Amino acid sequence: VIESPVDVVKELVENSLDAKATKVEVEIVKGGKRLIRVKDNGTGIHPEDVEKVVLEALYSISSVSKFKLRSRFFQEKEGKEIEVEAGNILGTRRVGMPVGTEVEVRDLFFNLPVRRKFLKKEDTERRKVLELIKEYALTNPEVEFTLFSEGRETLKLKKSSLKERVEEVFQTKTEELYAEGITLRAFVSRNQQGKYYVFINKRPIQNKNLKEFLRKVFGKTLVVLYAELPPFFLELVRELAGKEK
Ligand SMILES: Nc1ncnc2c1ncn2[C@@H]1O[C@H](COP(=O)(O)OP(=O)(O)CP(=O)(O)O)[C@@H](O)[C@H]1O
Ligand SMILES: [Mg+2]
Repeated sequence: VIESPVDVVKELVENSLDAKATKVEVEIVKGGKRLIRVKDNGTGIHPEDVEKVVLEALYSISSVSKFKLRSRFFQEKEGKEIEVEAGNILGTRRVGMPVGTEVEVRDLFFNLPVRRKFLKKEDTERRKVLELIKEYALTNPEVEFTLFSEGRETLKLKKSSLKERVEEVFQTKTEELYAEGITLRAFVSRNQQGKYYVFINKRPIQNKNLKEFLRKVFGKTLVVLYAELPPFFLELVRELAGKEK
């Protein structure tokens, strides 16, 4: 589950979206090797449940870091903070905060020196996190996402339509394409540096068989393909590639 800082971000941002956050703020320092912080405005965790959820994903994260989670439940005036180091609860505290949850993961794998030493360079880890937040942004257009890395605001995306969200992410104008129990919706831009993104139902799909086929029927083309299927095609993708101008 947790091999590097991007895995941590993934789990925290999933938790935020699970909690109906409309704003998710991510901050990384030293590529996430020093700090990973994820803050959301979702419904929070009741004080009675804060100690439980550390012990699943949070337990596995808290076991390999210096870990704080603070949360204010939508029904409570104050929040509660739990502090954990390598699985060992150091204590809890009442904290003033906004409704929502904020998790801080520091010194990832400090207890596992070889694993820390073999982590990729800061800039490599940074890009993985950037790509992951883009991925989440592309399927959550109603959600605001911000990314700070080494104190710079690297990504800021406000709530918008889906087409507006695509164009903000890829910094380009797209044409929207649609086809047909299968439904396909794609945003393409033809000049670019080819990039081929595939989402099936709501999830990002990395398959090499589909990508190279998108490169085949579409152009250096940006293709962002949202596919919906029943609990399980390529000729419909070829049909889709025939609608542009
Ligand atoms: N940002 C957040 N907002 C609200 N609740 C949160 C939260 N982060 C964690 N939680 C609560 O903590 C619980 C445990 O989170 P954790 O990620 O460890 O397990 P999970 O229930 O999400 C299953 P998994 O992550 O393995 O799919 C969640 O079920 C949720 O109740
Ligand atoms: Mg989770």
